[PDB]
Formats: sequence, structure tokens, C-alpha cells
Amino acid sequence: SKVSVAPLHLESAKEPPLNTYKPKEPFTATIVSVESLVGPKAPGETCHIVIDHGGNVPYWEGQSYGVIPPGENPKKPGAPQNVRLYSIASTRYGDNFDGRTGSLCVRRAVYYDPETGKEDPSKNGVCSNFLCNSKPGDKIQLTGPSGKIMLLPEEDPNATHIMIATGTGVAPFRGYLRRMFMEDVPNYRFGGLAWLFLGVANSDSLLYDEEFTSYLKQYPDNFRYDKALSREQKNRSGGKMYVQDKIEEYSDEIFKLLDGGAHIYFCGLKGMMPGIQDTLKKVAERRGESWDQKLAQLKKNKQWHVEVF
Ligand SMILES: Cc1cc2nc3c(=O)[nH]c(=O)nc-3n(C[C@H](O)[C@H](O)[C@H](O)COP(=O)(O)OP(=O)(O)OC[C@H]3O[C@@H](n4cnc5c(N)ncnc54)[C@H](O)[C@@H]3O)c2cc1C
Ligand SMILES: [Mg+2]
Repeated sequence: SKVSVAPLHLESAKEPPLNTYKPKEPFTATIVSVESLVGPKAPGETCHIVIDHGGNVPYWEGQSYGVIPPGENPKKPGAPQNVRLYSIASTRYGDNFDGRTGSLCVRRAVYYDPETGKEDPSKNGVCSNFLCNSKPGDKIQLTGPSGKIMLLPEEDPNATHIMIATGTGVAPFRGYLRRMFMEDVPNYRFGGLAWLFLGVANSDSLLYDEEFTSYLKQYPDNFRYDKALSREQKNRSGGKMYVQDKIEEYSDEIFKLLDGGAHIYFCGLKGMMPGIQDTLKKVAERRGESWDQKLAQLKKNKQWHVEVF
């Protein structure tokens, strides 16, 4: 059954915390654990980082943490590095169910010369490698939390939530789904439909797959889960199987859910959105609908939630 979480006073706040810590005086947090989430055929490493904030930097599901990597700002010499934002991949209780830790899902940004493949440490992404290189006991400068675009609408505990992720965009949805299904939160008993779509490069690039697959067995009447593996599957038209091609497999069901008030969420690299928009336009057209009109209605009704980067 559901996992006991503490302390339940984390449910009492009426508003999400924002900018509790700021870049000029960050909170010095401590790494608990760092682990790769992916197998050897993945094109890059994505790691799972557990951070002990001691209860000093609480957050709501869907928010972001800021991390200030070490070193001087290369463009304001003598200045600290700029904040990098990461979608929190944990619930407000965290992976230890105690309200003291939060987790990040971090893709290593690694530079390869386009012609030769050669590497260059001055060109790798600073914060992402800093995080995935971290070890238990390392200190991390933490800011935030910040963001409200991806807060979970909880007014209707029987709402429908359609979650569209690529890569590390799965992060907010890991938090949503633990709150909906895994944790014992007496004031939020989810009885709607949660539907996760995840696009990644191949089977070895899947993120948290065992957790999501378990929800199919635990909550078969409230959870659905579909994956698109681009390098390893192909779409109806011969293209690489992308998350939008999976949406298209369920186009009638999805459009009916949207018309019924479902929330729909998008998270991941911003390059995911043009193909999704193209697919939704073609789906609408086949149904004899205007996607522009439909998207405007969804935004007007506060059903459309996008955090891409
Ligand atoms: C709201 C929000 C949420 C986010 N959520 C996440 C998340 O959950 N997970 C996640 O992994 N990321 C996330 N991001 C992205 C994250 O904030 C960083 O932008 C990303 O991790 C890269 O930061 P970095 O410090 O590693 O790279 P930077 O040091 O900022 O470098 C940026 C890029 O430039 C490249 N580069 C550097 N120098 C050169 C050069 N000379 N020539 C060519 N290329 C070069 C690097 O390789 C890198 O790809 C999020 C961003 C936003 C805005
Ligand atoms: Mg795997």
C-alpha cells in the first residue's frame, strides 16, 4: 500500500515557496547519492542526484532548484557562476520520505567535435557534469525553489493529467506520480487518470522505467504509460518513433480527454515541441477541427502546461 511520508506539516502551506535562497547567499546542501540512470547504449549519461537540504529548502512538486556550480563566472571575472535550473524529480517528501532531501535528473552535456568526435573539457557543460561527477558528502550551492508553471492542479483530485516528456523532462512527472500513487498523503487521494508518455533514444536511455511499470500493476484503472524509443522504433510514416507519434496512436482518446477538461503537460528539451505541434495540427485536421482554435481554448481554460528548455 502507500508509503508513509513525514512530516505532514509540509501540506499546510497555502502557497509554494519561492526564492527562499538567492544566488548571493545560497543554501549549502550536501549530496546523499549520485547514480547513473541509463545503460551502456544510451547516447549520453543521465544521472539521479539526491540532495540533503535539511528541510531548509522545501518545495512543491513541479518546481525547480537552482544550482550554482563552483568557479568564477567566465564573463564577469570575480563573479560567481550563473544559476542553472533543474526540474525537481522528487516529491516534497523526497526519496527518503522524510522531507529532508530532493532529487534531480541531470543529463551530462558533453561536447563532441562534429567532424572528428574529439572532446574538450572547456566545452562540456559546467553544472551538469559537476552534478553527475558529485559524490556523497560533496557540498552544493542551492537556490530557489522557483517556478509555478508546472505546479500540479489539485483542486479536482479526480482530474485527468496527460504528461508528455522527453529525456529529463520526465522529472516533474516522477514527482507528480509518486504523490498520486506511491505516498500516503491523506489530503490528496488521486482518483483520476494519469497518463505518461516518455520519448527517449533507446531502451538503455529509459528513466525510472521500473517505477512507472509498477504503477500499471498497482493502479491499472488510474494510470497509463507509453514509451517512444526513437533510434529503436519507427513511426507510421517511416520516421524515427517520437513521442508525438505515440500521442498520434491514441489521438481520439486524447482529444476526447482534452475536451473533457484534461490537463496536458510538456517537459524536456524545447526541440521536442515543433514535431508535437505538427502532429496535433494534423490530428485536428483529420478530425475536421482547427488546432489553433483548440489550443487557444486549452490555454484559456488553463489546461496547457509547458516547461521546455
Ligand atoms: C526550467 C528549466 C528546467 C530544467 N530542467 C533540467 C533537468 O531537469 N535536467 C537537465 O539535465 N537540464 C535541465 N535544464 C537545463 C539546465 O538548466 C542547464 O541549462 C543544462 O544542464 C546545461 O548546463 P551546464 O552548466 O551543464 O552547461 P553550460 O556550461 O551552461 O553550457 C551550455 C552548453 O554549451 C556547450 N558549450 C560550452 N562551451 C562551448 C563551446 N565553446 N562550443 C560549443 N558548445 C559549448 C556545453 O557543452 C553545453 O551543452 C533545465 C533548464 C530550465 C530553464
Ligand atoms: Mg535501463
